[PDB]
Amino acid sequence: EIVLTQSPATLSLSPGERATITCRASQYVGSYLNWYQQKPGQAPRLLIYDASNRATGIPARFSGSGSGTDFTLTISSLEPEDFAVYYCQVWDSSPPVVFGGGTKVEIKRTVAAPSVFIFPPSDEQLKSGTASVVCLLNNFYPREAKVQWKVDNALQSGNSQESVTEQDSKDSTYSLSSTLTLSKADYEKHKVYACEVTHQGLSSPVTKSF
Amino acid sequence: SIPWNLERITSLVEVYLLDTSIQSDHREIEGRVMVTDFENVPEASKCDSHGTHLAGVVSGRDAGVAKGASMRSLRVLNCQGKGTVSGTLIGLEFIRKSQLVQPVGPLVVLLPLAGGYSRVLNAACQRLARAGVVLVTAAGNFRDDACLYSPASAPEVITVGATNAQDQPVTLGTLGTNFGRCVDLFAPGEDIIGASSDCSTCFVSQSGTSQAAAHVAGIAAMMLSAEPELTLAELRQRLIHFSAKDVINEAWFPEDQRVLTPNLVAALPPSTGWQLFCRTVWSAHSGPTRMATAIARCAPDEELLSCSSFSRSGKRRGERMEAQGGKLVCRAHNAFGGEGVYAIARCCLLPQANCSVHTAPPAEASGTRVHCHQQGHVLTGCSSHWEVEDLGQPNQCVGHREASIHASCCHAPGLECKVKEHGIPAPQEQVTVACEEGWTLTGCSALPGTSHVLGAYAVDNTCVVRSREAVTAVAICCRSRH
Amino acid sequence: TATFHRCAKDPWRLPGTYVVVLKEETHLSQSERTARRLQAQAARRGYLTKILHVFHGLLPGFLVKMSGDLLELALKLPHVDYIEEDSSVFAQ
Amino acid sequence: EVQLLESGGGLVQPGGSLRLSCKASGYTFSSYGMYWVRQAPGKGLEWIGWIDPGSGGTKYNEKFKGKATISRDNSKNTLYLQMNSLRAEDTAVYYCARERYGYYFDYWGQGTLVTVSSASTKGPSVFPLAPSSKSGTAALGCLVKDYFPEPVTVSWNSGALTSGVHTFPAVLQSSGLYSLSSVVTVPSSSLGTQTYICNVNHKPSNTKVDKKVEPK
Ligand SMILES: C[C@]1(CC(=O)Nc2nccs2)NCCc2cc(OC[C@@H]3CCCCO3)c(Oc3ccc(C(=O)O)c(F)c3)cc21
Repeated sequence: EIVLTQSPATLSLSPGERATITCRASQYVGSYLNWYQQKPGQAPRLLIYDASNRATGIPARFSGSGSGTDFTLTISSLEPEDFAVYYCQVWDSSPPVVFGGGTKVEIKRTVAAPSVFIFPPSDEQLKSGTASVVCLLNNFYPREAKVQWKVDNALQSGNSQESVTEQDSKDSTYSLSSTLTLSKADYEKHKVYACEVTHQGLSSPVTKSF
Repeated sequence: SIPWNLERITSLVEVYLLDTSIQSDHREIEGRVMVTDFENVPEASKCDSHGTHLAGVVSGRDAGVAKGASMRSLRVLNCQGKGTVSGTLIGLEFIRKSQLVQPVGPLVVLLPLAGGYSRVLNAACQRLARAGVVLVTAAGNFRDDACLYSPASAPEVITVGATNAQDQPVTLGTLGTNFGRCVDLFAPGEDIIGASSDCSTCFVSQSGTSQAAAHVAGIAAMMLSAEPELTLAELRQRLIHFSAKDVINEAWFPEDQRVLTPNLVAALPPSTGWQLFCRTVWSAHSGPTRMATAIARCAPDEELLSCSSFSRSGKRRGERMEAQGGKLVCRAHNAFGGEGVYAIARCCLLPQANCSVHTAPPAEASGTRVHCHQQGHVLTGCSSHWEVEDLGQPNQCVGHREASIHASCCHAPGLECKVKEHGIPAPQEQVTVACEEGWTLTGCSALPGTSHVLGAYAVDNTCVVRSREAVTAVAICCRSRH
Repeated sequence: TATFHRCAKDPWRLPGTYVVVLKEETHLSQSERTARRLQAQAARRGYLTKILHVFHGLLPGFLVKMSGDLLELALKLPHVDYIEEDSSVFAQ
Repeated sequence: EVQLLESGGGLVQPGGSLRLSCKASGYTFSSYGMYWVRQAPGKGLEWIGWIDPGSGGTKYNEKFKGKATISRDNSKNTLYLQMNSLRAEDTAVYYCARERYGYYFDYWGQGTLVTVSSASTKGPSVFPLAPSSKSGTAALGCLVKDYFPEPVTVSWNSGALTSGVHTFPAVLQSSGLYSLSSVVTVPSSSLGTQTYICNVNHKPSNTKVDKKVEPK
């Protein structure tokens, strides 16, 4: 079967800057490759068909190139609505369709530091029999960030869940919220609680003690 | 990028395809390839595999030679790629009937099939070529002599052998491409990307002389689009002239077939007046009879400028040129106790040359001389034969005193000719002399009064004299004055 | 005067089907008369024959489906140049 | 205009089957091929199967063989899908896409979410995340915990507070219930002055909870 390899996985660029995405076919596919754009909460949108032709209602900044195995999608000047996921697609025999892995286009801003916060379990939550400690990481540009929970100078075994927001429309930053969940018994018999953030520091833990 | 097979590639022309059924909805060939009502096969995507690929090799939008060429498909091969000679004849009759109905234009018939030698099939190819049709056939994939196969052995067709990415003849197990004197040239025939009948945008890699013949039919369609009044004789000479030279290692071919097999790989170079185009034709082996005769003729619209002979043992009695049907023929003679000889002719495009033979009988004095004396005549070749069992100024042929000398005198005021020689006192196996740049070799011979000469033959613009006083290779080089 | 032709590659031979090729100047009416004469001489001897196709435009002649026993009879027919036994062709 | 209307989304019990539809309009339904493509959140496009509304000819992905079935009804221009023995890995947004033979996917469906879970409908428990006594900008929020299914809409001060608000995507925990958090960053001076309330709405259970965030 044909395998479509896309490079890179994530493309971080600034608005106005030129973007180039590569799709590589494992076999000769001629010029019968299609490009799709997928914005969040939406279905993929036909962008480039037959490796070079713009689809109906596609702005002129989008251009495709290639024939055979190497294909390129080019955006002349990045508009803020162009930051999405891009897919290359071909037809085949054994599986009748082949999609690429996908390439996410990200807005690039100056390296910002996260405003780290900590939140103790609520008073009403302690009566329920479960404790939840929250570590906030607010407005930071590089999505890559690590959170290591410090339960009285010990590690976080396997009781931590986190989620990251989508890139902000105003300042192009990300935000993280990690939740350390514990039982009512395990929360009481421990002194100090902290969350260590290794982003662009060095290491900045924020602690709390009841 | 561009597949390797298209590296040497730089209007009312129809390409008829006699193959299996084709998938006409394929993106590579749709709109350009028409499916005729013709079907004659001996009894769904495997049925279309062979024909679809070849249509894609000729007129494929991405992987074709003649990108966007008009094609017409006839079904003569079943789902297993098997057909009959009788079914093929009816297909060829369908083209002759279609040629009289459809508007006048260049017709290319692609025959990517092979059976054994067929008298009726070669006679059918002769009939169409006489009507102005350019027939391109496959040499076969039997690692054999293509003269034993039809329509490969038909003198009026363009027989195509197959070569790989390294310009080496295709090998497929115990088999591979066919070879011999019946082959015109070679073309890419291994790992050829083309249209796949599995999906409308799929590509598949296939190999064979069928892919090689489809490559040459693509080149011929591009030649006929630019110059629609090209004859088959003019088109064959150009394919030979445009071909890559000496790029095939002949060691792949059997020893007795190395001299017979052309070392030409198809190409279409950048386009860039009248120039002299010559080619070599080889006759069939004469046989062990002491009075056996090998005869080499040229194709219609071509002129015979010289005649030479060759014997693997060297037991021969030379050659001669003679008028037969208003044209010169090359006739070689076998000696008493000889295995047989080859008659080797030099076939050129020299219109209204009206070449004549001028013979001097053996003078038996100190030797035999003859020259071209007519107004606007040039010497193109020297031939010599002797009736004995064992022998003992420019614009002139010189032979042995016991031998009869022959001169080919062609009326060509636009040609200037010269003689070029090279002699070796103790030759290992061969004596070689080549024409200079811009010159065309018209004649290849050896000087008489020599010990042991096997024969002489022209390989492109090089005169090759085979050996076992200095043995001298004599080359007659002609060119246009402009 | 008429000669017989067949495939030298024995596995590719197709006996029972023959291409009867007539002389160069033969008219279509003479081709149909020869095919009708062949059927008459064979049915008189107890053979069931079938004319599969009649050639005109490319080559004068016809395609017959008959026994190999009728070759000596068919080669003696007037206007006949040669008869060729059908054989297989293959995709290369 | 060409429209592709999907239907049949929601909750499926593990071991159960999803049953989707795709109603087509604006074209000759038999002239084009139809596909079923799914997409897990964060992951790429995974094709399920194909059908030819003219012939009835079908193709399926090897990973779904025996589980997936695609059928059609040309009289009502509707495409059908059935995927049996579902596991939690089958939670994805399902699309029906029209193909132009040998060209591209020109039209798509709106996208239908199918969630596979054995959990029951449950309203959330809103717990506040109080601003710290220790330390120019103060951060506070509320924890929306133990609800099923998705989604939960969170607003601050009935929509009067939009700046610096970060409502985080939820996480599926061990119990099979969801948990999210919505945080706002406010200046430290307006703590005792301005009152902060988070407005939680869980539409599947008709649960509307207002919770005031007050320093400890
Ligand atoms: C290379 C060429 C094309 C070509 O050059 N075509 C020509 N047409 C006329 C002259 S050359 N390719 C297609 C196939 C093919 C087949 C050839 O032998 C088939 C013959 C039949 C007669 C007995 C010897 O085997 C052949 O060589 C011949 C053909 C005829 C005579 C001749 O005596 O008329 C002859 F002396 C030598 C050359 C080719």
